Amino acid sequence: TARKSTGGKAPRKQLASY
Amino acid sequence: LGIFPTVEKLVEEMREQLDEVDSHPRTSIFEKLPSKRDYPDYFKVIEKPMAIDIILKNCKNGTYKTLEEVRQALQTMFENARFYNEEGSWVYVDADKLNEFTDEWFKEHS
Repeated sequence: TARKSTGGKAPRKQLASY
Repeated sequence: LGIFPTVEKLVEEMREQLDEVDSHPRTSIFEKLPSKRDYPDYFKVIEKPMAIDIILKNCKNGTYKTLEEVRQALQTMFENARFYNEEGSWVYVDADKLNEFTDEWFKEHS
């Protein structure tokens, strides 16, 4: 899959409560 | 130099695995750990951080002396990517594609 334009990661939403 | 020459060649082969659309090396995101500034929770969420630069350094400094250690470090690195990132995201896909490549590499070298 093409790299995200910023080069940034894709952190899962559920980790906000980890 | 221990296993460092063998690992340097493996990493070069990994870096030659490019995305079919934009040609980015699938190793790109794995070369170094995320910045704590950009991802403040990364080091809270990921218990055993790992990246390619760390793997190479550990083969140079004698921390990893066996391919088994390198295989476990790569497995952890890819598991960290799959745990942290959304399924189907570019990082997740690169982790899966590279992990399939390294699985075959280890088979051929075992």
